[PDB]
Amino acid sequence: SGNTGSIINNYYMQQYQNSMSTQLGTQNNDWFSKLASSAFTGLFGALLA
Amino acid sequence: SGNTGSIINNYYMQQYQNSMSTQLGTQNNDWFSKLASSAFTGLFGALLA
Amino acid sequence: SGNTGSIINNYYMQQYQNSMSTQLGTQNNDWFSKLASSAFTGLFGALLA
Amino acid sequence: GIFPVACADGYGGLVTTDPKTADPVYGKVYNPPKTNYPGRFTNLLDVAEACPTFLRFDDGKPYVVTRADDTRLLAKFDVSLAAKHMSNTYLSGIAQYYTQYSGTINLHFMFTGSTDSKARYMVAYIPPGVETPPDTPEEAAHCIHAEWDTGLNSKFTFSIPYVSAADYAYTASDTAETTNVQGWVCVYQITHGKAENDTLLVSASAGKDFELRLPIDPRTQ
Amino acid sequence: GIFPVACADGYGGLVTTDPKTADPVYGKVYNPPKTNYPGRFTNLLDVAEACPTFLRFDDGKPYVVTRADDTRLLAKFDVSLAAKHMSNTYLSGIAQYYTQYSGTINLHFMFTGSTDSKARYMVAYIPPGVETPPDTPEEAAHCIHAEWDTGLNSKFTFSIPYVSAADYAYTASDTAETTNVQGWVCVYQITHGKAENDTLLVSASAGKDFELRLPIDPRTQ
Amino acid sequence: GIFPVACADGYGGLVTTDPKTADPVYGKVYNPPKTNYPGRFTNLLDVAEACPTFLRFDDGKPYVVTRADDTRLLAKFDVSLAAKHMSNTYLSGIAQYYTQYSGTINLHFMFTGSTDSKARYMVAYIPPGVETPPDTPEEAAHCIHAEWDTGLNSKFTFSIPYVSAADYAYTASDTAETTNVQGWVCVYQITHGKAENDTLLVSASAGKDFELRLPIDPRTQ
Amino acid sequence: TTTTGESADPVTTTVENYGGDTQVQRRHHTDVGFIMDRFVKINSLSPTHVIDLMQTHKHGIVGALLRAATYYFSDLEIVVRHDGNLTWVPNGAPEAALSNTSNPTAYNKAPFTRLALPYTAPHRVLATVYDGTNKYSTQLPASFNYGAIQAQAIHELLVRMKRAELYCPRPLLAIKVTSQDRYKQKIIAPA
Repeated sequence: SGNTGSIINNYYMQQYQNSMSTQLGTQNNDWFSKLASSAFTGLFGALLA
Repeated sequence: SGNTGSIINNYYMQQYQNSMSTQLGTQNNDWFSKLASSAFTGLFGALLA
Repeated sequence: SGNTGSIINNYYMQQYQNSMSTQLGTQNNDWFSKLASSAFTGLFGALLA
Repeated sequence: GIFPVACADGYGGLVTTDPKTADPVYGKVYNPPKTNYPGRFTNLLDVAEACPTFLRFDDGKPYVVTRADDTRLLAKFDVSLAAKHMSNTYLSGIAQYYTQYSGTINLHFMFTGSTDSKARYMVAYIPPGVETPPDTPEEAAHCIHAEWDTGLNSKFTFSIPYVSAADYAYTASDTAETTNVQGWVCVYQITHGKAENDTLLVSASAGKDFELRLPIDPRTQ
Repeated sequence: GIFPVACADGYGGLVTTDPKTADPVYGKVYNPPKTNYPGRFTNLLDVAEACPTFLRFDDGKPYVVTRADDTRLLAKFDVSLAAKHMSNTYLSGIAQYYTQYSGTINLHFMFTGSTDSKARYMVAYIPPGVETPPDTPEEAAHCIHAEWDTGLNSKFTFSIPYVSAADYAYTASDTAETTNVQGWVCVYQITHGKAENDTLLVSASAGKDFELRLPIDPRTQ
Repeated sequence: GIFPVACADGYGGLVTTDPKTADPVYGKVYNPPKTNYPGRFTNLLDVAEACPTFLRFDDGKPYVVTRADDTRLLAKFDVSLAAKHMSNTYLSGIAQYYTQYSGTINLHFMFTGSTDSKARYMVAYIPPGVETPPDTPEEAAHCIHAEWDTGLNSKFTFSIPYVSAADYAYTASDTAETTNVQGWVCVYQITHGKAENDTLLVSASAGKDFELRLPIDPRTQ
Repeated sequence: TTTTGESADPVTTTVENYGGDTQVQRRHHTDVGFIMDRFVKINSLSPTHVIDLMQTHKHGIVGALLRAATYYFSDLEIVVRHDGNLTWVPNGAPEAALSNTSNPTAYNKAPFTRLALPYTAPHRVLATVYDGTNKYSTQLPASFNYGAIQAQAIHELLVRMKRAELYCPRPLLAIKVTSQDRYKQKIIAPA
């Protein structure tokens, strides 16, 4: 969740508190996460340290 | 139930919250449910797909 | 804790109630405690009771 | 000491559709038994499926009459629960209380003619995108359609498919809406033999995947 | 008897960023499926890292031009998300909504010249403590710096290190701030051969340890 | 129904020293690491014990001077954290914020003289019950006392015992209080040889069982 | 690190290239779900108001951020300070319905009314910008809303995006700088 910090469980059922998401088949569909993790980090060429 | 979404159990006993239904012998007495499920779905005759 | 005496657990998560302390590695880093405990208590010299 | 509690601003007001229950005051009443009472229904759509009702045509008749002239378009109407023709059906009766829907709506055609009246009909679903429904079976033929003739069996049922961009659609029609947002249905008469003045009763019912969501109380009170 | 409870003064008011949730009123709505919708992003910095955007120079161009004259300082700017040159980057776009930051900011230089245009550049991070940035590669050489030449590879990336007394820094700049609190970045042109009028595109992106903390809504509304 | 609750009169007001906590509003902040920061102290008395501070005598000096004349009473003072002589010590600095105390207070005497200055001193605790402290070592000798001479070791420490009827005592002094409620401490000079003008620094610190209870905010603000 | 800039392949160098140590970072505050999860004020109001997140201010933390995404999804919470009773109606309802009490109507209780509302549009997701050549029979489709509310008078309206999902990021701009080097402004400091 984001910006919610109640230790105690909710008093109303989930199907009332929120809308129910449906699927036709959350997942690791985070294009941008993948994208950023795929960035070249190394060094192209030969090194002389 | 319908349109009630309290997670927590009721504070008052059932015999006060509601009237007590009695029987002389809910069941699957849903004429209309049965009726609708009994609808012909197929196709009468021979098919040529 | 100091001056807090609630028997019941907090309703909000810790990460909201307080700031999260981080480390780079509470401990017994109590200079003054050590210092005071290291005080000479005895008696320097010979005794005649 | 006692339990500290914060009475939160913004909460506690009564809301006509809330999910709570009142506190009781008159306890221990045992109702007379209503075990097995007949004709119960638990979901509107179960009846909407089982009991088809009639469309309204012309003067205000639940049927269409075979044209003796050279016109073949028997009837045409908007695929909308707010359609004029659908105005007397139980389906629309229910639909007015919901904002959106999706699913199959089924149409039923039942020939009323004499044993010696014969005919061949065609129903087609004209999706949106065209300016005006075709008045010719030839033009409509390019759409999803079905033809059937008169015979031993009087009824012919056809399903109007749900084909739209969004997953749901409005049961109501906005005043800015020029052409019906979900298209039309056209019923044609290919031919007939001695079928002049004979009738074709058409009714409608909910299909297996018909669905209504978002309750609404819109009528003027 | 019933449960005694003390309604505490000071609590219960609404707070725009509170960690609670309202009471619901319209239940049981099932949304249309949005499984696998493309282009999702869950953390601003993931995009801030993957998509570098351009700095603003001179007239208002995203590049620097090779000097034909004897000056070697191509460009210089404050290491500040509030820098003028950084004003059009997505990085600064985000940064304005946070009070503090720390971490690496990466710069990208991409030569636009012709195959026969050749050059050698140098970028240096001038930490704070000096009165004015050096206009000479010779003087700047004593700082953390890197040089690179033109060739098969057009892009060269360099990380501006986070070096400060405090662990975090302000994304904003106070009006009393004379010299930029976090220093400058200077881009020099060591030499070039027939590279007159050719361009060097520079952009910026977040580094692996770039971090923003303390959300803030500061713009005039 | 819902949970019945009685909002009790008398409860809920804010109290400046209450044992509760406010509701949070700005979550998820991770502080910069302060691991192993030096000089931490968790209990005032730990420092009050380890760091002795000076008493105030005469003009306002942290020491006592050897009398060249025939008087042997070097100094005398009330055993009170509100004593004039104790007014500059850290011990009294803390004590003002508490109502009561009990325990040992330690005094430290450190001779400042030259290698050829020699002396013999005596400290005595005169419990309450007498009208006026004795100005003679001979009379004071009958009390709990200690004598020590000058030598290789410059410091001599002595503990003022807690002897009273009640288990605790007030850190403050009432205006009706004529004679100090907890007695006096007298420092004498038995003799000295060529010790004229030489000094004796005296300081005080908390003892192993010194204790302060009942926090209080008494200063004028 | 040199690379073939033209390919547009991401490149993230680190200070290790010249002897540094890349550190630890904690990006909780830049989490989309979290950041969009606070109340924001809606400025234009009227006795009958159709909830549209785009009426949000374009430079506000939520508004700016929302606009930096092409498509979004979320549930919602609202806080309304109104006279009389407040009636809400789901996306797709005839304006006339707002007068009827059997639609979620919250009876006036001071100081205001806080509610939890579900996403109620007919699309799998909504958009902040919609390149319709028409979209009919900077105008966004009518269907892009969270329903409507009505009361005798509506004094304040705060909106809160719950469970936010953002897709296809687009430009997010900072204050333009006229000053030679940096945009300087008075930062809080003790007196």
